[PDB]
Amino acid sequence: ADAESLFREALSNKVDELAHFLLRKYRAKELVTKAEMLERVIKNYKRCFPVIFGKASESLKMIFGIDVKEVDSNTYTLVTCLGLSYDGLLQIFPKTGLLIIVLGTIAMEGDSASEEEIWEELGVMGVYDGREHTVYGEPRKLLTQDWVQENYLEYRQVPRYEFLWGPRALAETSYVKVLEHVVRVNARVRIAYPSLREAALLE
Amino acid sequence: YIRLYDY
Repeated sequence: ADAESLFREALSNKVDELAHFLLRKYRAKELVTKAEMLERVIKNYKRCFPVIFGKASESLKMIFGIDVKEVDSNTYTLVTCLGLSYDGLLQIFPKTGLLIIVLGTIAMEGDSASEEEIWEELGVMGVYDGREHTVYGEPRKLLTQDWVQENYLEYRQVPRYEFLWGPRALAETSYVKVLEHVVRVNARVRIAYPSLREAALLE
Repeated sequence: YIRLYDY
């Protein structure tokens, strides 16, 4: 009921309304300009663009592995992170960012990571064997079936189970390119929502 | 929660 309390609910909802807008833009393979997002998403809170865009771009790079690339002006185009070819749209929710998360988890346990170690990373993010996550789908089936035939992963016995990078994963990115995407994002500038006094000062 | 990049 409080105004500043209803403010961050409006910002948090414009973050999820811009993100779900850009996903509609990436699926159509169009270009996005700053004028479009102002007029057709955050028409009311335009001067908040550096923070709703910054918190939506960051909510794409890491959730769906989609990168907002400014062509440089004020024009942006949507591509996949580390330049992969798979997203999972066959056009709702890209599964690229979860792939890139699984890859970097093996990249840190060495050549191969145990099935146990993989699930434990996936369990902390709300994705559980035998539970259809809404955005990602069934995890066990998508990890095993989907990414084995796509040649992104390997799944073999003990000599327990384990995961290794596949031929297509090594062809489109590297251990060093993933481990630096993890470092660049772990060292990002963290955006904080503005108060009402702050947001009004910028005018 | 993703414990790769803390977000």
